[PDB]
Amino acid sequence: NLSKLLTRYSTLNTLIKLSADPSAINAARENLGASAKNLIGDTKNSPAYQAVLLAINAAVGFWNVLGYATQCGGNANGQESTSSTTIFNNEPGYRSTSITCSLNRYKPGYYGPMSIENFKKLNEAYQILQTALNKGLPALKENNGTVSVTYTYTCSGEGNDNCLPKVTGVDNQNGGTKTKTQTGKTVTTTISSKVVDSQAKGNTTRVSYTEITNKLDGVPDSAQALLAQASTLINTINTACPYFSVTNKSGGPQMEPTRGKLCGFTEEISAIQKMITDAQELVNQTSVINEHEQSTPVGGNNGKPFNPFTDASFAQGMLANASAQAKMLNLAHQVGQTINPDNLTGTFKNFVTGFLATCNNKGSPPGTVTTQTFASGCAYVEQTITNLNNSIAHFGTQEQQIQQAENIADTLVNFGS
Amino acid sequence: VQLQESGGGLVQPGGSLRLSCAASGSIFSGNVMGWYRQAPGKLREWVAAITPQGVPNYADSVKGRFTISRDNAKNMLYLQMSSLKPEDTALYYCNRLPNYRSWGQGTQVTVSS
Ligand SMILES: CC(=O)N[C@H]1[C@H](O[C@H]2[C@@H](O)[C@@H](CO)O[C@@H](O[C@H]3[C@H](O)[C@@H](O)[C@H](O)O[C@@H]3CO)[C@@H]2O)O[C@H](CO)[C@@H](O[C@@H]2O[C@@H](C)[C@@H](O)[C@@H](O)[C@@H]2O)[C@@H]1O[C@@H]1O[C@H](CO)[C@H](O)[C@H](O)[C@H]1O[C@@H]1O[C@@H](C)[C@@H](O)[C@@H](O)[C@@H]1O
Repeated sequence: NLSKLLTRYSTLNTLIKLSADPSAINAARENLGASAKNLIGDTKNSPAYQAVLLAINAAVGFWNVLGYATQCGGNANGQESTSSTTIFNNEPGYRSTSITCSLNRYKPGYYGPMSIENFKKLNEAYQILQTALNKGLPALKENNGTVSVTYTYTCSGEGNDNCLPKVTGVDNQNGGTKTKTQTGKTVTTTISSKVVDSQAKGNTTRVSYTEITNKLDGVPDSAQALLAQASTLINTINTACPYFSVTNKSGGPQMEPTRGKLCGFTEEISAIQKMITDAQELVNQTSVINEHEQSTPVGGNNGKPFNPFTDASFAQGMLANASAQAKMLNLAHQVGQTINPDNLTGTFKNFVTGFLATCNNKGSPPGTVTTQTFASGCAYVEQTITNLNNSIAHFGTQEQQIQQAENIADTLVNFGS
Repeated sequence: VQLQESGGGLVQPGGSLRLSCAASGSIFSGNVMGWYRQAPGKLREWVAAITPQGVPNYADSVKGRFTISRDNAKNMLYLQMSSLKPEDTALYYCNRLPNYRSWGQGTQVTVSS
């Protein structure tokens, strides 16, 4: 009996009354439209935006911390080399804006040097993320933005084959170029190659080298695309699992262990992967919200008053929209709770408070690599956690409106069976 | 995973009340927390919120008159209500934002001459 039931749960009485009133239903639909714009159209104030930004910053920060300590070297087929120095520019090396891969004789692979092939995948992804962070991520609903990325690397030493036409695609080591494209959007890559002799005016360094430039045009900068690069970054590090060896300054923060393999940061890498996975799921809710627009007013038909049992076929759509928005908000929250140091403990807390959520540069803009980036995050992780919380706090009214609307729709989906 | 409000009662208009919430650590720690209320014939309404670092924000209906605060050492959340009007009459509830799906029992506030 329903009177018995509503005397105990008078909010349900109110809900049923709202569900039978086109004017309250339309008010709830309007709210969903305004909460959707807050989530997928805004930047500062969107918890979904702040969480996507946090997932990417954490991946990028992870490398800024440990990249300088990571061994890499060898030749082009993942094989050991005799005297190959391959240097990747705009990377957070030890007191340097390059990382130098010059470990010879050891076979690349697990608990050994990262292969140059793996460093190339990692570096390309790092360059795209840093360029994008520097320009600013767009709001989630923006899928056709692009960025231009340029990066360089050099090969020197007898027998170094990582800069060779055969590997690079190019025709001639000195002067050649190559254009190639790939994919739902076309990205065009322009590779060009140059040789600098040891005995050539302007060559500070002792030695002959080849310089490779890659210019990528039309790289997409949407959340999905960038989350895919972050995942490529973190998964290449974890799968390749190279040897690292750290330098601890006396005084500041101490890294244990001091030597080992990068996979060995199992808590850290798991967390980042989870953040990225949750942020992918979160961004996917955007197509659900887009598919089920709520801007069309609803009401009775051919003269009659609204009938909640027959006129409510829009409810399924309203329920899916509302639930997707709630899911975005919950996943955003979850992303923050994965990395927030207030709830971490031991090794992992120390890694975040001491290293990841720290910058040693002289707020320099996002995406900047200096000679002091190394052993620190420099990806705005503290600021981004704070802003995620600020935006959740500023989403109080909208969250209650999303719940009201989910409940109204759910009441109509039940009445409609 | 638990929430427990207290401090409500019947007061006169112009009056003042301090509400408390005892939350569990898993709810409270590192989370934005806030207060809500549910007035007669209406659905639950968001009232105030506060970040882990202590920055508060308020709904227009209470801004200037209520103050939200948190004690991070005891997982307590507080709401100081001043200049009460009959329209502040409601069951008040606390939660984290976004909300844990099981609410506490609430505390009744009635303002009336
Ligand atoms: C190992 C290397 O880089 N070889 C180059 C060679 O460099 C040597 C010369 O510059 C001589 C000049 O006297 O000096 C040597 O360094 C000296 C230094 O000057 C001294 O001051 C120091 O005390 O000692 C060192 C030596 O111990 C340099 O090693 O230069 C030639 C000319 O630039 C270069 O060949 C040209 O470019 C190549 C790609 C090709 O087009 C040739 O036809 C050109 O003549 C040598 O490159 C190698 O050349 C080979 C053919 O003979 C192969 O082509 C080989 O793959 C090339 O090496 C590759 O390309 C290099 C530019 C570099 O990136 C290597 O790491 C890479 O394997």
